[PDB]
Parts: sequence; structure tokens; C-alpha cells
Amino acid sequence: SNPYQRGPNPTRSALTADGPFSVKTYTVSRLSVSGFGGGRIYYPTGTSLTFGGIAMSPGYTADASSLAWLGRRLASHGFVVLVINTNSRFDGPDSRASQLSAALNYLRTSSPSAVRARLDANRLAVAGHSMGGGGTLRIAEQNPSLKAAVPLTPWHTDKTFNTSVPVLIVGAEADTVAPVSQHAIPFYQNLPSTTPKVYVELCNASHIAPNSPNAAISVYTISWMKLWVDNDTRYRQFLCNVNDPALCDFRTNNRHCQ
Repeated sequence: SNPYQRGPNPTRSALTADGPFSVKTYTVSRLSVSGFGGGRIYYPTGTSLTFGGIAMSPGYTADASSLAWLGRRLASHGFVVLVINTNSRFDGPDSRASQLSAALNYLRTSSPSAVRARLDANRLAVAGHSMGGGGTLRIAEQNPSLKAAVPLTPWHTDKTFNTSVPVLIVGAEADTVAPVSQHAIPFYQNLPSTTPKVYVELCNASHIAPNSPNAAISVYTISWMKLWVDNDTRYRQFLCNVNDPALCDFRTNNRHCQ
């Protein structure tokens, strides 16, 4: 009865490793696209189902390769994921928002046949690291049809995003690049009270925590994407009355548990 539901009934343990789908990859050359610097698509194979799309942005100086682990992790749980490179490694967060937008358009329209075969273009979300997380907040505001947004250790000079798109922000307690009280926390607090939102802060973690496999980032990112991209209420268990020793801050307006 949920036509977007994929994969077995989840356990926390299952969400800390690659999921039940085999993953194929497709390198998107910078030359082959406009509006962004290419990147890589991670998509399920050996399946006759379709999945929602996620576009993901790395941060300042970084490229898509840094977040490959999370591209594979999300795709393996049943998503078409395009991790972008930026036109310039120095692009700021509002530029990254424009480039995520171009990437979603390409994903739905000009990606390979095999990729569009596995894509439900009606169900799209965004995530990103650092300035890529600032661009995640900005594109959410610009594209209300997006199902979810997951800024990871986000950085932006703008602290207020007027988005209706459900947002889960991951902060890192020992982040010195985008300190939580000046970035992650105000982003969360300044989002509309009517918008479903969650803030989680990683204990014993720094700005670079999203650049390598991280059990907590995997659990909360997969769970938020599942709940909102797939309407998969089985993932509420990870998001509702949580007691996670990996988390040092948990905040919600409780619009996601019912």
C-alpha cells in the first residue's frame, strides 16, 4: 500500500552500513553539463523499482569525491544520488544552491537512460556539507516541491531560511569552521515554526565528520530521506523519542512523528 516503500523493516544497525541495493555509478564530466561542474551518480541496480532523487553538494574547496561514501551509502538504501562538483571550488553557498538546482534538472532530464529508468522525478531532496549545507537551506527555500533537506555541518552568512521543506540539520560539537552556535543552531531555530524540523549535534565530532563514514550521519540522513522522500513511516522509530549516546543536542517541533 505505500508505493514508494523500499527495503526491509529498518534496524539502527542496518542504517550504519550500506543497504540492501547493489549500486552502479556514472561519472558526469564537467564538459557534459552546464550550470554545475559535473559529479557522480550513484543508483540502485538489480531492481525493477524506482526511487526518489537526491542532489548533494560538498563544501568550500571540496569536490564530489570527498562525499562518495555517503553517495554509495544513500544509494544502497534505495535512492538515485547525484553528488556534484561546483563550477569553482570557491563557490559560496548561494552559488551551490543554483548548482544543486541545475543538477536536479539534469538528473531528471539528461542523465543516462539507465539512471532515469530508476528515478521518480516527482520525489527529490537535497543534502550538503558545509557551504553545500548552506546551499541545501537556500535551494529548499527556492524549491518548495523538494521532499526533504539535510544540511551537514552547514555554513552560511544568512541565518534565516523561509522554507516549508522538512529540514534535519546535523551539527558537530567540536566544529571550529562552522561553530554550532553561529551556524547549525541558528539555522534550525530561525526555520519557520510550521516547517517540520530536527536538529542533531554529534558528540566528539568536528567539521570533517561528514567526509568519512559516520554511523550517526548515516542513521539520521537515511531516516529523514526515507520518511519524507518515500513517506516511509517505518523510519519514525529513529526520529521520535530518540535516546542516542552519539548525540549531544536534539531539537524538534515534533511535526514528523504522526
